[PDB]
Amino acid sequence: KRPTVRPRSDVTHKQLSAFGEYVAEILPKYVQQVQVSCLDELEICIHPDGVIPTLTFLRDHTNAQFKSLADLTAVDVPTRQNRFEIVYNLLSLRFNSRIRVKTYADELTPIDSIVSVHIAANWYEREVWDMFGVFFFNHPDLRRILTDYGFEGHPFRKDFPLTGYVELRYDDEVKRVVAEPVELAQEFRKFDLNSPWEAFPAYRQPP
Amino acid sequence: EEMLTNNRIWRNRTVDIGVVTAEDALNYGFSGVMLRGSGIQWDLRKTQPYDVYDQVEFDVPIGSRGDCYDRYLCRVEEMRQSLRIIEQCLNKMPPGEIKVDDAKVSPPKRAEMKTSMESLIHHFKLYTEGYQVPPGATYTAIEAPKGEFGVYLVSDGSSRPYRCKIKAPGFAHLAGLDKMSKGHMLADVVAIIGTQDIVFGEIDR
Amino acid sequence: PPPKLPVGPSHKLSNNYYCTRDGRREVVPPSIIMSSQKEKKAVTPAPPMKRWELSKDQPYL
Amino acid sequence: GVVATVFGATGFLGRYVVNHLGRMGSQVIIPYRCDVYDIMHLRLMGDLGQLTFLEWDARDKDSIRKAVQHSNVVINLIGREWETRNFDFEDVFVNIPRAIAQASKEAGVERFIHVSHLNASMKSSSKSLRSKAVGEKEVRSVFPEAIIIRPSDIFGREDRFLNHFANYRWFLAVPLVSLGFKTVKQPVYVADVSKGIVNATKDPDAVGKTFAFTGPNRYLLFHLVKYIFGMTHRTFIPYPLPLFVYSWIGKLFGLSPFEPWTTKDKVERIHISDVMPTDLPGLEDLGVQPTPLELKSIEVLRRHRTYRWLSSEIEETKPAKTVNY
Amino acid sequence: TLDGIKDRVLYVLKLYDKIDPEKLSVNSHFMKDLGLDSLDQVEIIMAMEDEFGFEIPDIDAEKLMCPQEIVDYIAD
Amino acid sequence: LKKTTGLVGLAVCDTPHERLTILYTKTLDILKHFPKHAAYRKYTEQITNEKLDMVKAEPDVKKLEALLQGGEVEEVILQAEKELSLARKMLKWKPWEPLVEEPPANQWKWPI
Amino acid sequence: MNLYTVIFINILLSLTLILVAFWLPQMNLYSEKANPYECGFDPTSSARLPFSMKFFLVAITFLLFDLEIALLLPLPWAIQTIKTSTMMIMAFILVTILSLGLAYEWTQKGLEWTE
Amino acid sequence: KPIFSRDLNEAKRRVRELYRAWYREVPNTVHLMQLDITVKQGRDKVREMFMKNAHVTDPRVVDLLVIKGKMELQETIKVWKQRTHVMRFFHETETPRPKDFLSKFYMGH
Amino acid sequence: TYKYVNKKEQESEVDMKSATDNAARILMWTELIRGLGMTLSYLFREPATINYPFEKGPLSPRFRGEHALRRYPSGEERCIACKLCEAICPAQAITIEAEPRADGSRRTTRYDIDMTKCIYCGFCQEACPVDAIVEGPNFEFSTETHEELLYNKEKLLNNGDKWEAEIAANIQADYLYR
Amino acid sequence: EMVRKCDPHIGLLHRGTEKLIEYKTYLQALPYFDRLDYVSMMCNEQAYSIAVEKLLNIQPPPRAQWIRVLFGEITRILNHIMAVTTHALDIGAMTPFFWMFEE
Ligand SMILES: NC(=O)C1=CN([C@@H]2O[C@H](COP(=O)(O)OP(=O)(O)OC[C@H]3O[C@@H](n4cnc5c(N)ncnc54)[C@H](OP(=O)(O)O)[C@@H]3O)[C@@H](O)[C@H]2O)C=CC1
Ligand code: SF4
Ligand code: SF4
Repeated sequence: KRPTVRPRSDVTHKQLSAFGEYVAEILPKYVQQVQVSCLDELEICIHPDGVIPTLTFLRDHTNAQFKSLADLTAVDVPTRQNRFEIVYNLLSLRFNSRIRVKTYADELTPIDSIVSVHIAANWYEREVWDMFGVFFFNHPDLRRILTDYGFEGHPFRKDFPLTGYVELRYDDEVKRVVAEPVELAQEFRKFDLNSPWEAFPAYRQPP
Repeated sequence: EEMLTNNRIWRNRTVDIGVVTAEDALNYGFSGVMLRGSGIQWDLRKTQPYDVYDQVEFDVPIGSRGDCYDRYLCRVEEMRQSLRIIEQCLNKMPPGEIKVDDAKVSPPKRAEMKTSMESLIHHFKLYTEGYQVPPGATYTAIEAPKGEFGVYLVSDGSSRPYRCKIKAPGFAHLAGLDKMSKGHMLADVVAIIGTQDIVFGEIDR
Repeated sequence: PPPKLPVGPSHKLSNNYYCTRDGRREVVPPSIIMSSQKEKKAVTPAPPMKRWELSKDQPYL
Repeated sequence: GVVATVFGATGFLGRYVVNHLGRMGSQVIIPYRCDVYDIMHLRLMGDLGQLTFLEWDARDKDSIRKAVQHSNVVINLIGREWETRNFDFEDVFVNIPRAIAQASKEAGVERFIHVSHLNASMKSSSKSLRSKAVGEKEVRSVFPEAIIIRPSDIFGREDRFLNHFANYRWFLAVPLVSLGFKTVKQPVYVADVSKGIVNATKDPDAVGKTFAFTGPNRYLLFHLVKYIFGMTHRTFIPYPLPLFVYSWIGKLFGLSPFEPWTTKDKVERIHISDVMPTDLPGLEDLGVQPTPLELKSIEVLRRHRTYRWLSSEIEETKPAKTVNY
Repeated sequence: TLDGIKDRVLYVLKLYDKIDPEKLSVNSHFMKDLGLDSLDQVEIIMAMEDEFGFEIPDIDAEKLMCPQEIVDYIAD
Repeated sequence: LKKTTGLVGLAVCDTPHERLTILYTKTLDILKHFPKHAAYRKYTEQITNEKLDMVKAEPDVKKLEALLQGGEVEEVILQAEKELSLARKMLKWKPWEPLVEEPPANQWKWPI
Repeated sequence: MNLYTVIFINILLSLTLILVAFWLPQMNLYSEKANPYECGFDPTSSARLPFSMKFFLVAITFLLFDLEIALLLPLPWAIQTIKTSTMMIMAFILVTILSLGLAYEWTQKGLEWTE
Repeated sequence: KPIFSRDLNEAKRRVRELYRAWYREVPNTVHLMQLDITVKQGRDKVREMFMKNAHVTDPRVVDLLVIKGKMELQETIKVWKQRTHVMRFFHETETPRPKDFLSKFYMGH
Repeated sequence: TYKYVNKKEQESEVDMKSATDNAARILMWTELIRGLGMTLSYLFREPATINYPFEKGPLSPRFRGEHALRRYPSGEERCIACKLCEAICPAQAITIEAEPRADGSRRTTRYDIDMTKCIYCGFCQEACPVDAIVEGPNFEFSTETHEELLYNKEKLLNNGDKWEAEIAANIQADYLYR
Repeated sequence: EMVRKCDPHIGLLHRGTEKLIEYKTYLQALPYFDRLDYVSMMCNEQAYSIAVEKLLNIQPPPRAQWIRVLFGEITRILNHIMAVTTHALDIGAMTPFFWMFEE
């Protein structure tokens, strides 16, 4: 049809909408929203209390064998009341399909670890805790994973400075690698590349 | 293959080392050769094809014992299947352009940039501010050589990505190293590390 | 030898308005199937995956 | 805005001086004669363009002028504990300091900082100390506002003091003159001395004065060596030995073509007792709080122990007895 | 031997350095009198455990505010 | 009798039909304890009844697998066990109840 | 004498090599260099801790087999005897006894390493 | 809502247990890692770090602090954290800046 | 479609000949001798190693090497202080300050590239509208000091003058693909 | 020599790529994906390109897609060479490494 536009199919969209209604009506106690994007990606937004029940169902149920935990992520949206949005991306090999499950958490409102459901989360949850500060209940071994051993802070938070507060160098006087406040020969340049004109009228938030 | 496949020393040093069952692989989140050497029939190139992979013929190797030896055979066979795909690519290469003819997304040819006002403006803006991506979120996965390489990308409508989580196939594999090393010696652990196929650039990000 | 590379589909001198071939402007927000702000037969996320076929090129290695 | 030329950087105290200058952020010029390999440890002590290494020779005065060309401060740490075949104590502690001072005066350096020794006296039994007194006089003659620093014994990781004493284990027993008694030592910490020099590079009141950098406590040589051997859990077998025999042993050890383990002058200075402050300013004038030997002896002496005693706490050793003379 | 218990307790309370030896007494509240803090009293309890070779749970330990209380507890 | 399943760690069952009937019957029996309007009860009963009817109709194992569309009969047995355990867990979770709590005002608004 | 001389010369050559190796190079000593090695991170425990042996049974079997070699080594002189029948019977019996011991350990799983 | 402790008293019990654990571990840490400090200095540092958070009043924040302190305690118990990582608690490379207005005026702004 | 890399073939193929062949394989080390034969075959082949200093590997016209700033044939410098190079540099290695030259021309007064910060990607030379900044074919510009790897405008211009013939040839060969 | 427990410690090559990418444009962030998995560079950047194309709702031309598949397969051969012949090297077989790194 149009060479430079992605070809879209409605069969997948209709199947995903049907399954979204299916899951929503099977778990009314936890499901707070359901949506299928124009990319055809079913997305179920749940209450944080329903994480373990939802994942156990989506893994064990015959009509939803989402047995592979492809991803466990957190997105930081500072404005909203609950800063962190926890995203589980799951794959069902029996039905050759993918689903996404979302919940929310705050710096002081932990989430239930799903290591019982999926063991793949054992390290993804550790990474989320290390980089965002989201705590997880009933985790076998929750601790830092990616950051330095004595590192203080949660880098992936948007309020964290890009270059942090500390840096390392070797100090001959003490014969060690010492941590000191960061000083840069040239500071990071934050180019303002935002135009005044809106590019997409379809995403115009009402005034 | 003449050097390694049938060598009794290699067979003793790899066979039955780090055996992983299909269910444990799925539940630990293994992908690619780690799944396929344990009997699971999965391969994104076949099941969720991307680009023109649906236009080429190849066979997905499958293991039976789920050990280091089966995974090594799987990789050696995947190399041959990649040759098989490469032949078809070399023979079917179509003629045409190479980047989407949409100067609001891909930069225009320099010859046009040096002649046309619209192309010059679009080149300037593409290499200064970049193209804006409409708001949304996607998860895209491919059968990368090490497994399923994924990207969960969140765009806030601007020209800079809001979030970009990288699903490195080795991150889930290295987590199962403790499981696979049970009942094995230090030399066996060394053998196990190679089969997982780990580059730490993707693991650490 | 020197190359002479071709042109893309949208190098027409006419009937080539960008509003027709614009891709980014056709993206629409996700469809809200169910929201808390506002007998049927059991279904699956997609038809069950077909079983694979043993290769004819060389089934056993 | 300080540009400082350190003339003895490639040494025990020069490295600390350069390190502290680099931390202060002042440009540093290191004139060296050693091999390029010997300055790699200084190489990383400063950010880009902060440190400038240039080759020099004491004989060639053009090199000295080049080194002191664009410098506001000139620190002179030149020295040596033995008389080289080409350079002796007179040259090392008088001729070279005088030449450096005169070149600095001619160039127009604002500050000149010369390091001598606490017991530097014209009547000292030690050749090195007697030469150091003359060097002080000549430096203050050719650069009348030159600051003079007179450290006591300096102890650190790369020192020739605590290491020197702990190395007596290779000779079974420790020979001492008068069995250590009748000899008072006041060792100072190398970091404290370096901080003092760097601070004097800018302290407005320091110009033209003479300082005496001495540690907080004074020990009898016997108790100090006993403490050293207690820290390096070794068997301390002290015994007396008259100074003439000690000087003969030093003469023997000073015949090596390389770096002598000990020397006549070295034993003389080991056994000459340190003086008292006596109205000289001291470190606290420049703002350095002297660090006691008890805190920093472990980091110097832990490498002289055997496996059995390698992981022993600082508090497992009885502190020495400090005199009040 | 309650007298021996009370002597060991006083020995440890005097070997502790934050307190004031002369003002230290068998009747001197750690918080109200001597001036000790919560953490200080925790260290005091740990020192008593060291001396008596005996453990103490936190629930029981939070109340041992005075040496007489300590010795009464050691009576156990 | 199958010499092997294709999957490592999954043994071949010699009584596939009997085992499948056992597990499906157990799932139906446990679902009998769910509230009548539980959508999970309704849908799981549908699925289990369909699969049990297929098992009853088909004696041959290969054609039974073809009908079941679940890979190997051993995989179908595994999925039946998983469904039974999930039903047991759901009977305590009680997810049919009304939404536990609504989100804040704009918790799912994107782009923000 | 011709053997003591050569052995002493070898010992002296090795000792001279050691002396040169230690007293020729320029040496710079500090604790960071002289510390033990472990892939760049400090060891978490001493190397003198017990280090379990999973082939202890095979070691104590090797002792007995070494004594069996001791018993078998005089065979070159033994075969020079006029009682060749007795010597053969004894050699065969000894070797078969050794084989039976090895086979019994093998079957009882003594040659397998402990886990 | 409670992360662990219902109230500040339970949170304080957890904090005091953590202080006991760190106080107990300091000697073993010094001995094993061959630090050039004294047990007195190590325990003083533990107290200083505990008191640096004495202003907190929220039980949830106290629970987070205790969890992260327990993590550091595990990291130190095990020798995952090396001597270079532990000696950073002492900041023996920092030259303190003054709080005097005139001193600040002289140096910088 | 799939294939079995290692699938059991049979567990009952018993004849004397097969048993004896397997015994000979085990006791005579047949595959080990085969591997030895492969290595022996490799010994007698011409080694692929090249005499590097006097014999270098191939390089395409697109090879991204040390940066350089070019001049027009008339000796004028192409750089016109666009700062597209600076804006696009992903690693922020470029730093430019420009002033209106005495001619009234738009020219740069300083143009510094931190070659220890550059990822050698070519975005600068593909975003430069006048082919001013290029990556020549030089891959041998290691130094003994860090500061030597902070290139300034004079260094870049000297590199351009030095490699002008080769840079021009590479651009001539490759520009039609651009 | 039996392994009773394994504790992998990573993060010794965590440079903060995900946070850095937030400060770049999509084109400026493309090269990070070459460096992610430094043995399958083109596969990584192809994954990133497919994600960005999905969000942009554009389709790369057929010749571009065929080139991408061809080089994805070349990259897979490269990566499998590295994997097989470094597994062999760690086991103790050295010569496959030298034979295959020519290719
Ligand atoms: N216990 C102590 O360490 C005490 C030291 N001092 C004084 O502090 C100063 C520093 O001595 P320290 O550095 O501690 O011990 P060093 O012996 O290490 O000082 C030697 C310095 O002098 C340089 N030097 C020696 N001879 C020559 C020469 N002929 N020409 C040029 N440079 C030369 C050396 O350079 P290279 O080594 O590269 O030749 C080195 O930089 C000396 O004056 C010393 O007396 C004061 C009190 C006690
Ligand atoms: S390098 Fe190129 S784009 Fe940048 S200022 Fe110079 S001419 Fe313009
Ligand atoms: S090659 Fe890339 S990283 Fe290097 S200076 Fe040019 S744009 Fe910057």
